[PDB]
Amino acid sequence: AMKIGIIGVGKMASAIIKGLKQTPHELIISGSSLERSKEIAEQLALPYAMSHQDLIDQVDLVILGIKPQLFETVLKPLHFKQPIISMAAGISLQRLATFVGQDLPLLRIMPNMNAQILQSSTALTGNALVSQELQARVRDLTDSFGSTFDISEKDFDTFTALAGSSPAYIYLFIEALAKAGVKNGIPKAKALEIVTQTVLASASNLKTSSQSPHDFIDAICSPGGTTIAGLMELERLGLTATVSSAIDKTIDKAKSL
Amino acid sequence: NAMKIGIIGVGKMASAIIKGLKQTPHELIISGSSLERSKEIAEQLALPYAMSHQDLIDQVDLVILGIKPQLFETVLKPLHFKQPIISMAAGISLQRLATFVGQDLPLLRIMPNMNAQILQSSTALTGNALVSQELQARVRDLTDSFGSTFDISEKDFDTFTALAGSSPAYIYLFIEALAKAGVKNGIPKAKALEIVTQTVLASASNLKTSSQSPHDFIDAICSPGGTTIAGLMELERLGLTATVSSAIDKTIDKAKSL
Amino acid sequence: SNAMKIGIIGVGKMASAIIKGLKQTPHELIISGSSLERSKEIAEQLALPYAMSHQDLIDQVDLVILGIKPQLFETVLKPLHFKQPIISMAAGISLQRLATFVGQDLPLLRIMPNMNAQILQSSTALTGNALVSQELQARVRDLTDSFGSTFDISEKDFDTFTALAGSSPAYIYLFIEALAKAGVKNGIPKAKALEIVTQTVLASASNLKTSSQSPHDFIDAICSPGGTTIAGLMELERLGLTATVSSAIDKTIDKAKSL
Amino acid sequence: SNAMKIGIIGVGKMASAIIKGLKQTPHELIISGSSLERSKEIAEQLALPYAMSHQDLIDQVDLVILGIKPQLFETVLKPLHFKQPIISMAAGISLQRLATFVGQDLPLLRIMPNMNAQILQSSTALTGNALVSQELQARVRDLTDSFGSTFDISEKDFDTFTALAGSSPAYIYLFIEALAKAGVKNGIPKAKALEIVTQTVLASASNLKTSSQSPHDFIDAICSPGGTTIAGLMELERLGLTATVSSAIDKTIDKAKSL
Ligand code: PRO
Ligand code: PRO
Ligand code: PRO
Ligand code: PRO
Ligand code: PRO
Ligand code: PRO
Ligand code: PRO
Ligand code: PRO
Ligand code: NA
Ligand code: NA
Ligand code: NA
Ligand code: NA
Repeated sequence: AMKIGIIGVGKMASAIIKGLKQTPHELIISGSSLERSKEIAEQLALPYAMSHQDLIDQVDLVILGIKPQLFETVLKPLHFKQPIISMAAGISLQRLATFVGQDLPLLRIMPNMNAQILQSSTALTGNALVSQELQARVRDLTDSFGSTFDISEKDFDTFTALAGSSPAYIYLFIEALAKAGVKNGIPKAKALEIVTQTVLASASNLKTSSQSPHDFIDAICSPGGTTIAGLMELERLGLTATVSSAIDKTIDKAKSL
Repeated sequence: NAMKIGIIGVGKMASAIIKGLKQTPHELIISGSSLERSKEIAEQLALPYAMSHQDLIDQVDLVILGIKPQLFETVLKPLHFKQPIISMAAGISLQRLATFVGQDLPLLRIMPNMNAQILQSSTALTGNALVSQELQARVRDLTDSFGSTFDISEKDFDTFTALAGSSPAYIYLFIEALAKAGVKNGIPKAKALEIVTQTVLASASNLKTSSQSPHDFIDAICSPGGTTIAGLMELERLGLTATVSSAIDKTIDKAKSL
Repeated sequence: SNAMKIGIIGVGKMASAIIKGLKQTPHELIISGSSLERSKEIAEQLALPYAMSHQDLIDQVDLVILGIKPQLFETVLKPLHFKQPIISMAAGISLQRLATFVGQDLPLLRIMPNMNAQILQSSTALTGNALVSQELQARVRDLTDSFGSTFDISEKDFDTFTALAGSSPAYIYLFIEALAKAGVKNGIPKAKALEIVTQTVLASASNLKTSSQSPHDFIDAICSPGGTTIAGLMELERLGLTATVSSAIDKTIDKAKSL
Repeated sequence: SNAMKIGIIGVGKMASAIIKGLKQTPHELIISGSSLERSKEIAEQLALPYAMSHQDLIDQVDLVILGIKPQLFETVLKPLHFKQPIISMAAGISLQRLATFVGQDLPLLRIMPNMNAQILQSSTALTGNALVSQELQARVRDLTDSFGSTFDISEKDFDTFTALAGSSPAYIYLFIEALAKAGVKNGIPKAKALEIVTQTVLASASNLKTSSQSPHDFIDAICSPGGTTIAGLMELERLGLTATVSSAIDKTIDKAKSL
């Protein structure tokens, strides 16, 4: 039952703590100021530390919940002495070692906001210093707020797009369907209820089936019907290309960070 | 209080609601396009068949129509109905149905979707002037057997057809597009599909139980100077929302024309 | 005998293409061109008898096949007096309309063949009016089976079939030519580029035909992750290949409807 | 005997597809997966011997075929010690690069097959380095001829061939699926729409193959003036079918180049 410290606590880091609370481990947090630390510690019902170093001094494992562009500034004056888990997009384990040390085991995760309901899809990977013992204990941590995917580091930026960023794309999609409902006479809340329930069921039906999404499309598209009319419209306007180009842009950005 | 329910025409959609119907106390019987088809689907479904549509009509408390909208006029006019009828067909009004079957029948429309297969359809229900408070409740019990039921007015049925009946296909094309982007970028199709399907399911579930709007979540996920806002502005640039909305418009136009 | 006499009024490219198949049947054939001069000319090319006029043809024949274009039906048919079942191959003209030109007392049939009739591999739709008996339709199916395969298609689906089977060979050729031209752009001689793609098209279609896998199933198989195929496929998506084809089929069908 | 022992390192979809053809040869086959577990698993599926490791495979075999993806060549090959001619099927990796991974003392060959190897109708390019004798190339051609046809293609043309023959089946499938989907839109069941178009695609390509006419010659033949085909063809032009295909081939080739 180790002691875990979280440096930087924004929305992603907060979403993860709910799940970490259901582990046997003891937790402590450290924010961007002492006042911010207290604020967040209050709403999570967890202790906080007097500084990042004070956190580092008492803790067996550190989780970094700060944004990637703050890594160099925030991390360089600190002296780490335990394994570190980064959740940051774009920053390689090699680059992290440059900031914190060549003598530490380092892990990356890529969770998403679904950690809020303990249903994150989280990628996990570690550097050469990560024993199978340590990787296992971290996997136990990630499994506490959803599922875990053994993902080689070269695939992290893609996974960031497919799983970390995609909930927002999924929400834009649902929102577009609901807005189309409003355009055509159905109240927003009601359209959103219908659409969300349909998304949920469709995804569950796919999960438990051996059929492909394209097999399902075939079943739903009655000849001369309404679905095939709308599907050909989605083809005309480039639905697939649009999603793919957005994914590419997500990945480009991850790379340049 | 147990009915005999007869199904005329059994396509993919009619087959999909059968599972739910089988969990009801009611007795069921079917009739396809020929006698040969009738026995093939009786075999497939472990349900008794009638010798004809009229034979079915003559012995049944309630009729569900599973035939395609384009076949209504041809198949229904020769027949003599003697009980409440449920149509699941896109784009055919109860008024228009009444001209096919009689002005003396209680008539209901439903709009289900393929998720009836897992008993998780989102189904619209409405009835004509001749449906009692009590009959619509009896039918709501039917539709609840294969998912959820929405009491929506008939003027809204074409929009509901797009939002719930057709949209699983649009959802699947979206899922497939995310997964193909994974393949393009070096992730095996099976794996890519597992990740995104799980993310879609969790995202929808979080939305449902949260008080936050879709746009509220987008704000939370879009870290300043991050990856999500980059991809989000690309979706804006290429017209994700306009594209979806135009597709729904086309779906509705088609329903109107049917 | 089982042999009947078959007369063909108007012989363009499509009518010529089915002749070869009709020659492999037990039947006697005779033709009639747009003029007596045209008739002799093409009777020579095909090695077949000609008639002195359409009505002369009609007076001796057991079955008429019309090879004239849809636009000429009214002009050419109305003056004639028909006495036997007629087969039309024209796009966009219903059996109901044909009967108004030709008579309400005749068995009438529609076919929709394609240029692959040339090598006896047409994909041909077949339908008949209420006057066509089972025996007659089977006799006509035997005719259509002589230059390809035959599909029992409802008349309401004829315009769509026209697009999918009658017009699509041209669309398939354009697509094949596009791939070969892309080979030329990138350093491969036209002839060699056409040999490679045509062979790949043939093999791919046979594979599809004998498999239980869908086209999309095959696409998943071929698209190695991070590979060359998925890159080309996403470019097809970006530029709207599927939308383009579907829009072209809609225009084909709109045309069939307005004819 | 004339029988040699052939070992396959890495067996994905493409390597599996050529196995069937290799079984119809007189040679002895052995495989090696990405792990000992994977090896046993797939040796069962194919009914073939497996090796305990890639090097174990190498030590007993007369010829190695590589079925691993281009991205893994460096990682997987460098630790191994090869002792025999090697055939690579990987897109975008030159014989020069392969020799830097594997040795300057080996005969090395490249092939570019496609998934039609499944029905023994691959369109397969073949080339060899300076170390490959006439006897060896002929022996390898015999191997490739077992699962399709074989083209003698210069290495400088391999990326283009990859697009025209290796990746294009997926593009052909998308095009076929587009036509069938257009049939669904317009009232024809998917299965039936796919049967009609696939048959038309097959027949059209055979017609082209055995004819002296160009694709464009055929297009002229099919496009009846004021007809349905020319309407659909001008819509193909408007929406840029040819440009789309060619652009997709360029992206395929760019990808091959960057691999
Ligand atoms: O909701 C419906 O009516 C359609 C019919 C086929 C698939 N679902
Ligand atoms: O495509 C159609 O026409 C039916 C009705 C909605 C879902 N499937
Ligand atoms: O996975 C992450 O790191 C991002 C941060 C905000 C939403 N989820
Ligand atoms: O937008 C970003 O940068 C973080 C990482 C994925 C989702 N939220
Ligand atoms: O030629 C090749 O190598 C590819 C691999 C998957 C499908 N065919
Ligand atoms: O997509 C790829 O990379 C492999 C090589 C050509 C066909 N399949
Ligand atoms: O089916 C037809 O009628 C057309 C005429 C020229 C080419 N094939
Ligand atoms: O283009 C046309 O009108 C004829 C009919 C289909 C093929 N050729
Ligand atoms: Na980066
Ligand atoms: Na309507
Ligand atoms: Na017409
Ligand atoms: Na390359």
